[PDB]
Amino acid sequence: MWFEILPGIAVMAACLFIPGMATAHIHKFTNGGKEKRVAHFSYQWNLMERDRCISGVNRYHVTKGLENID
Amino acid sequence: PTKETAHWKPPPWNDVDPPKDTLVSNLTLNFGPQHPAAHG
Amino acid sequence: MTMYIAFILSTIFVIGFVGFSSKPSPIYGGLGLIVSGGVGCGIVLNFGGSFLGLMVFLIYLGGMLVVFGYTTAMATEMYPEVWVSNKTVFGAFVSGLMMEFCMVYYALKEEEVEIIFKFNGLGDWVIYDTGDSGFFSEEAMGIAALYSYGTWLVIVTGWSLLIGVVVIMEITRGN
Amino acid sequence: PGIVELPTLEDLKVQEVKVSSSVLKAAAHHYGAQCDKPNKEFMLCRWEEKDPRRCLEEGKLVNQCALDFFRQIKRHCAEPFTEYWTCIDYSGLQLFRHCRKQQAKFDECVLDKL
Amino acid sequence: PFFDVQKRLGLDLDRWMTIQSAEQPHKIPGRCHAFEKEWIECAHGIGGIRAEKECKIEFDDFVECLLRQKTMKRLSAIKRQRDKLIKEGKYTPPPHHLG
Amino acid sequence: MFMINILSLIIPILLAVAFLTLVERKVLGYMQLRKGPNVVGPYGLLQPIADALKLVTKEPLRPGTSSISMFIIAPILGLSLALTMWVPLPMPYPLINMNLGVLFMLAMSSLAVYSILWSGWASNSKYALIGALRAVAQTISYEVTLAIILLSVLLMNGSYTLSTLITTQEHIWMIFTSWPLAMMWFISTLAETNRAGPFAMFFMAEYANIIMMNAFTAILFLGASHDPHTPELYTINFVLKTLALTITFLWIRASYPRFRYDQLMHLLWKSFLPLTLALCMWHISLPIMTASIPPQS
Amino acid sequence: MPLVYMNIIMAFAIALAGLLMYRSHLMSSLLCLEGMMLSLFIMSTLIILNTHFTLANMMPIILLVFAACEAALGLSLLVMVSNTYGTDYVQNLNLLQC
Amino acid sequence: MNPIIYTTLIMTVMSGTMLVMISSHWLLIWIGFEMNLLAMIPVLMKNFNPRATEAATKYFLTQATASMMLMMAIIINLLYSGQWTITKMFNPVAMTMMTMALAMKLGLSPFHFWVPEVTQGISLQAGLLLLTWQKLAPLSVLCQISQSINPNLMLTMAMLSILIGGWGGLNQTQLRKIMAYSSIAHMGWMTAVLPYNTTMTILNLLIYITMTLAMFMLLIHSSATTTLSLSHTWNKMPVITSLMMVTLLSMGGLPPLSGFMPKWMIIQEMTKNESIIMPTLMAMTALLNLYFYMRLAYSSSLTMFPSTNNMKMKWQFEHTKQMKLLPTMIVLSTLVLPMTPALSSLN
Amino acid sequence: MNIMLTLLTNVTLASLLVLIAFWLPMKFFLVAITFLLFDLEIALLLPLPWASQTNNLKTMLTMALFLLILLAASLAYEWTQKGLEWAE
Amino acid sequence: SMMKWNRERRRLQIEDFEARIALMPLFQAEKDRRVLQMLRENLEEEAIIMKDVPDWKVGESVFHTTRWVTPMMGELYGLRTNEEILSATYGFIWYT
Amino acid sequence: AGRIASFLKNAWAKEPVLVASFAIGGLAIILPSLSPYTNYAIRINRATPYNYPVPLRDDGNMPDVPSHPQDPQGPSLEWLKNL
Ligand SMILES: CCCCCCCCCCCCCCCCCC(=O)OC[C@H](COP(=O)([O-])OCC[N+](C)(C)C)OC(=O)CCCCCCCCCCCCCCCCC
Ligand SMILES: CCCCCCCCCCCCCCCCCC(=O)OC[C@H](COP(=O)(O)OCCN)OC(=O)CCCCCCCCCCCCCCCCC
Repeated sequence: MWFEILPGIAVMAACLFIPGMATAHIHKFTNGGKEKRVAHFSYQWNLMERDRCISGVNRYHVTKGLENID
Repeated sequence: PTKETAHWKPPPWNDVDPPKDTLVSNLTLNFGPQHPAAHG
Repeated sequence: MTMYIAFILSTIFVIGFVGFSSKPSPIYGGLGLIVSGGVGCGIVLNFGGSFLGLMVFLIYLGGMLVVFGYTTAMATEMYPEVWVSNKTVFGAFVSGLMMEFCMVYYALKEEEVEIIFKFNGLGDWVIYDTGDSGFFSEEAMGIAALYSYGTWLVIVTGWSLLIGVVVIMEITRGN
Repeated sequence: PGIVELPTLEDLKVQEVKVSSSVLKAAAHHYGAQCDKPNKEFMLCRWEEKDPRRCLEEGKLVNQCALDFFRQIKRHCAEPFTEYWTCIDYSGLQLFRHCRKQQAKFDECVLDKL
Repeated sequence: PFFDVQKRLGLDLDRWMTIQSAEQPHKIPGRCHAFEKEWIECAHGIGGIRAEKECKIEFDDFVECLLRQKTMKRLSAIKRQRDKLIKEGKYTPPPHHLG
Repeated sequence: MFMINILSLIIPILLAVAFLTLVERKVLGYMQLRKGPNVVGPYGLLQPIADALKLVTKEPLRPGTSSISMFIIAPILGLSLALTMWVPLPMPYPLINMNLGVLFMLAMSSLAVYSILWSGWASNSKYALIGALRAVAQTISYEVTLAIILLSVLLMNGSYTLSTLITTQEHIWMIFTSWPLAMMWFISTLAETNRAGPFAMFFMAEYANIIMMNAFTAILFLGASHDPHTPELYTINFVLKTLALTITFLWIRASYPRFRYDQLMHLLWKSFLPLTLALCMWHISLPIMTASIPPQS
Repeated sequence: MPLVYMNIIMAFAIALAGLLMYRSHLMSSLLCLEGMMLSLFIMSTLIILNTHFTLANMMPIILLVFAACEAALGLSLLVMVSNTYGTDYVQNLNLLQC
Repeated sequence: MNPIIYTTLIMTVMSGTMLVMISSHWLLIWIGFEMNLLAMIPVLMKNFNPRATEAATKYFLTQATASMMLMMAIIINLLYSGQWTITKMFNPVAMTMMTMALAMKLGLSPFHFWVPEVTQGISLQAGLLLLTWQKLAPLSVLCQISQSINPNLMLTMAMLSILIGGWGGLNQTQLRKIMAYSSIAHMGWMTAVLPYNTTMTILNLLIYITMTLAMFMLLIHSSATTTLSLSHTWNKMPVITSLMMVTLLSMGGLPPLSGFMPKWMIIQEMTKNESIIMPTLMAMTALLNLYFYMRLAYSSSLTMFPSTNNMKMKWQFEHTKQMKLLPTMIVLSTLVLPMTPALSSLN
Repeated sequence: MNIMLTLLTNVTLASLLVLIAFWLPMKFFLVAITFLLFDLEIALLLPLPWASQTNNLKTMLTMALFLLILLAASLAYEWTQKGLEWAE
Repeated sequence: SMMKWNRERRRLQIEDFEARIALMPLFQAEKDRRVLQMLRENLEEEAIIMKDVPDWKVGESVFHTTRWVTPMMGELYGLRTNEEILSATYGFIWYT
Repeated sequence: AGRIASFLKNAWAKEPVLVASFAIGGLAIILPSLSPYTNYAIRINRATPYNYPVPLRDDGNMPDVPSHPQDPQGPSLEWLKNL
């Protein structure tokens, strides 16, 4: 009967699965764990620019905390 | 009247200019015999 | 170099304008300005016009540009024209592009072209300002005031568009 | 039609707080309530004096007071802060919603220790 | 307006947005808010033609803010001399110029 | 690095669209007392490739009356705009986190009419132009319903940011709150998708569009949950939901006769539109009536 | 005044000339009309966004909703003219010579 | 046209004109112009003859173009002053563009081309509306920006208008064309005094408007469109042609008829502004208007013309339309000169 | 940067996909205008989600409901005077 | 159910915004020093680059007013490298 | 009575879609007028701060405004925390 559609849809299922999968992980790879900080408004953007300038390595995704001040 | 206006006809009295001739677009269509709905 | 990217958007905007203003086939003239419609949003987008830029694509590009292509698809003059068929349009085509290119070169040479208005050909990024926009998008919060401060335009626009409906049917009614 | 007078580097070289955005937002509420004495003064100066050059002294003082509070909590439960703020950045929009448990692990120290 | 009904009826129909320095949504200030406030307050109850002679430097200040033509010419002069100088082996930008 | 993701957003879709054709035939197979393609590889798995591999090998027979410029440009945009459609989809974290993704999604959906109009006008055939004339009139007709429906449901989200959609649904699927609009949208996406030589690309475009429009409905109404520490759970839930909706597209495509042209517009203007207007009016008053207006930030 | 203002200024100017240089097609001229007001649309946005005139952000939208609205008449007179004469040609747009 | 649909269609046309006169925001002015354009084409389209489609077309393309150019006069002024109010305009070319555009809405320079042509195709009653009600809104803007107008621009435009309007009227035989040509001529008088005190423009507007309602509505009751058709009217309606002739000299402007009311004060005002060649040309070429005025007068009532036998039929029946408000339009058009100082009320 | 890249790759992939596919081997008009006239009115109606978050919601309620009323009235007018009835 | 959840998000927005307005005084102070320090560096270069020009009194007041005016972002970075002007101008508009 | 009953019966028998749309639209037009939560809707909308709370100068005569942000004085939104 119909269980033969599953091989037909499974390929598309896996094929449709990669984009969301790929975006999920390389964002972690590019941004080091945390997601790419979304900037829907000016505030989140200049928050990011302050982070990038304060990192010193010129990378927002690198975060420095209480250890950074003495 | 001048040579330029020696042919300008006066406007129609009812302001309805002579209607244009037959401008119908009765398109002719062939629905087959290749059309599947034509049944071969 | 994306230093002068808005220059690139600005110049290709007008060459698209020269295209249809050269008066080719209406359908080919239509596509000649949808590209200009497409690039114009880019200029607004690069300036921060998210909603206004997307308006060009949605109501301008995806809206009434369709029915004009639709109208040409109705009329269908006994031969649909093309830039190739007319030789005068080619003469105007080259004239517009050359006139733009020379003035651009003059504009980028001494930055003091006084045609109609005196102006500076300096970089497009220069005119921008500083200061954060907070959490509110000024382009979106301003247009949202149409229902708060635009208490008059909605009345006239709503009345006019309804008046737009009656006039359309009445004149197309054919007595 | 005049000279644009602006301050010199001597008054501009001030100690700067060196932390990431998640550090600020994680302790923003507690910092806002306590470290407020210079913040209101500097903010009031900016609206009233309307001259960014005029409020330089208040601008350096609020950072200094923020430095005081930041090292003050370093005397205290920094590790609960450390785990709290290192989980805040994980969110794209940096919401406290996914970190309430870690938040409680942070406030309860300053709740009684301060 | 020709027959200004707003003044008699005391209702606002277009004055709310006719200038950039009036009340704005969420108190968002316009770019040249300070200069418009100065120019408008410079010329009130003074005359349509007295403003073009008295409140001139206020208007010139405001008109400069909105176009910034003179600043644009100023920065162009700065940049023109900059690359006219560095190209001849003259003064080299400090480290903070290039980052 | 970004280039990898863009390819990683296009290649698997193209493979998925390739295998949609096998799905389109075979899920209709046992739903027809049929078996579907089973001779071309195991369970017809090679049929996606086979059809996508033989069509390109055929010569591109273009009539001389057809202008080669438009006859090529119109198919080109028919896919390219349909390929950027997939981009702002809030699959865990979307590619471009546009603050106005809904407008970006719908506006590019408004340019898919140009592929049909030009490829029909350039053909210069009496059958072709009336077909293009029919298709352009239908799609632009359902455009007004598409936007009004979106305005109603999105009003309870907070802003046109597609990334905010997941947060809005969360606990409850938003189909529960706008089911009268849900079937309104599902019929609308069916009509726009045109689904009740240089051709494999067009079929791929009109089939990628089916998956996305189904995916757009999936993210809109048939929501899900997203754990920041395990986005893969949201991935599987999302692809499964849009797969089922694509199956429904196939389910009804083999369950109904066609719509006559007059009823095609009668259903929209005289039935769908006035009901859509009321529902939009309901969906704007209600958040105000209940003080449940979502935050813009 | 930068080039972004200027480039679209002559974009209107060539559009203004285009509508004022009827070749044979009023449809082509009509298509020149809305492109011409698009130059108005973009200038309106450019100035308003540049100066942060917050309340004036409505105006560019409502500029579209009337120019496009009158464009309906522009087609509507055209769609009726093409009936009696059989084409959009402005050469036949001289029946009212007297 | 359904009478209710016609009724509201005029209601918006007046509303659009009203919006122009009662607003200070430049953008609202453009809406008033566009809305008026939006709902007057159907008024021209009432009869739906191919001639009307011709004229209704010609009007739209000129009027739509004028609105667009007017719209940049808004944005360029905004671009160079950051203002939206109707005040002393703050940019030279922006003022030039608006004046060049507002004039086209009225028609003084060769922009006048559409005015006669548009009047010919469209009906007589729709003509009345076009020549008397529209011509208020474009003048409404001008009276408010007159302080900033380049004086040496409309004066050439007004001189060109009065010259061409009078010049062509000699050669016209279709009463609609004569009426429109005279309107162009009188509109030259409108704009000539405009840079100076605008109170005289309003007096010219009011006097001319009432003066052309009388001219048109008598023509409507005659149901005549050609000079010969008006000539035959002596038989059935001998008095109607007589009032037509009384309007004609007031049309021309010979005292004591109040058609000389506008011209007199224009000369008086423009003489106070050390302009004396300018009035002389206007008074001189204004005589050209009187020429074809007499020609139409000679055909109408001053002489008699060969009628037709079938006209005896019309003798038995009486007119049905009640010529609303007409009996005082004629009176307020001719014998108003003695009550001259009322212009002080206008300002 | 990111956006210009995204609108670049897909069009390039489309162009190559046709390269391998090319070198390897009144009433109908009337209903459209009605769409345009309604299309313009939905443009006014789009900014609603941000409009709902204004301080004076009462004025917003009247106008947002007003615009949809004119949507209905325009449709109802066209319907009752044939109009939306497509000529068959 | 949606009305309850939406009220929570409004509360969550309040908590988010209350975090921001506490952060403003420090951010305003930090950006205050940075913008005019960058301006001073601009005029320090201005003296060197405009040493030979006829009467360029370095530090001209653009406007007749004496009150401070926020600088145009054009002559704020200026001399800065290509990438700095790129990230500064179309940074937020292009980041995504 | 009978007139409206027959007419409504007539409408729902021939055009169920139309009456449903009118009922929903007609319903939605009146709830805000007597809505018991719209008063809350403006209150919470006015309680969302987008801009900075600008301090005002302290010279006495204003005991109503608090000194510290945690001070008892000033408006309180316990209703916001509850509804
Ligand atoms: C307090 C509550 C407030 C809100 C209450 C709202 C009112 C109650 C609900 C109203 C009815 C429901 C909404 C409207 C739906 C029908 C609209 C309509 O026009 O119907 C009549 C129409 C037409 O019915 P007709 O042909 O009998 O004619 C009806 C009347 N005239 C002639 C005027 C049109 O029905 C359809 O169009 C049927 C569907 C046609 C398309 C073919 C595909 C159908 C696929 C169905 C299966 C898949 C469903 C998927 C659902 C979504 C899943 C995610
Ligand atoms: C400024 C200079 C002058 C400008 C105006 C000049 C006008 C005439 C110029 C020549 C015109 C062309 C040539 C003649 C055309 C004649 C037109 C006409 O219709 O003539 C025939 C017509 C027939 O008359 P009929 O219409 O039957 O009416 C008779 C009176 N019931 O005749 C008529 O209809 C004539 C109607 C006459 C009506 C007379 C009314 C008299 C009222 C007297 C009131 C007295 C009050 C006294 C009070 C005292 C106490 C205070």
